[PDB]
Amino acid sequence: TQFEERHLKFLQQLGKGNFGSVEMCRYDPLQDNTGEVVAVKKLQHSTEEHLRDFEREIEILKSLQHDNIVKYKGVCYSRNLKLIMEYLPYGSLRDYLQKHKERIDHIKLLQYTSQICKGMEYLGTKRYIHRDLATRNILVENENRVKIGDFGLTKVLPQDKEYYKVKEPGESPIFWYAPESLTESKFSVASDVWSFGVVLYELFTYIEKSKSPPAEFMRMIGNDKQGQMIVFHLIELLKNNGRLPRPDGCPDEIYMIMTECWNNNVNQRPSFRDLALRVDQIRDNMAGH
Ligand SMILES: CCn1c(C(=O)N(C2CC2)C2CC2)cc2c3c(ncn3C)c(Nc3nc(C)c(C)s3)nc21
Repeated sequence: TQFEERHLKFLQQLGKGNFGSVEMCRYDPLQDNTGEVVAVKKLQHSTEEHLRDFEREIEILKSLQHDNIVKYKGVCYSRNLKLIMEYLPYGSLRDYLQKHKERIDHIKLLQYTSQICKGMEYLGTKRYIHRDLATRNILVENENRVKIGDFGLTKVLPQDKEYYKVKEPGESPIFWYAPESLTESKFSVASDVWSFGVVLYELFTYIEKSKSPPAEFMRMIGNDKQGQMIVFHLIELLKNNGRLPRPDGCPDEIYMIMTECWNNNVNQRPSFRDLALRVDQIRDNMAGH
């Protein structure tokens, strides 16, 4: 669980977040090129508030053990703190889907969807709120397995409440946000369910650039909208039951799941356990199982 900086050989940059970056490394203590390849998350810019947040994120990941959650491997202290995770060779589900569009069918999208629901239900049992469900944050271990791959915005619910209020400074993923997250900064299992519906939408659009949630919402709101004005126009649109359209080729039963996740009434959104049952039932119908 304690990795020595000196044995961590840099291979490539994998991606960036707003404050955290991820790189591919080989942990080679024997310096004989037999060490395993790991993914290393570091703070792009070190500050004390970012350091405290990152220590909480490390503790959250360490506490999670599930097939559909990226594995915690350890830490690296140089504090230039680094989070060591297992390396997943197919990258983000966002990039994977976009390269294999023509080879990934609806039943395979539902296999991925089911795994996301199971990983999310597991978070819910620990009273953790992901706050950043998007296909860019899901990683592909193989053609049959996806995992929730980052927990940078994850919050633990207070003992006495079912929501957590936060307003993080600097650019939020508003087109994946539930209305109450936009208006009141309220994050809960139900706002994760709202974001899950957006992930389901993303999947069935096969990550078509023109069909992205920012592109569809900006179209509906007007491309002439300022910056702070976009949020207010998005709030109004959602309030008046403006929703993302049914993606091309999407079955009605799948779009129905999306629209039910997108209920303005927090209490009326399905649970992750019910989402998984519905998705598995549809998968079975499609397979004749
Ligand atoms: C997509 C690049 N990305 C990131 C990453 O940027 N995130 C954000 C916070 C910053 C995180 C997913 C949300 C994390 C990560 C990762 C990989 N394997 C294990 N982990 C943890 C992997 N593998 C890849 N393999 C290949 C061949 C790629 C290209 S990407 N790509 C990764």
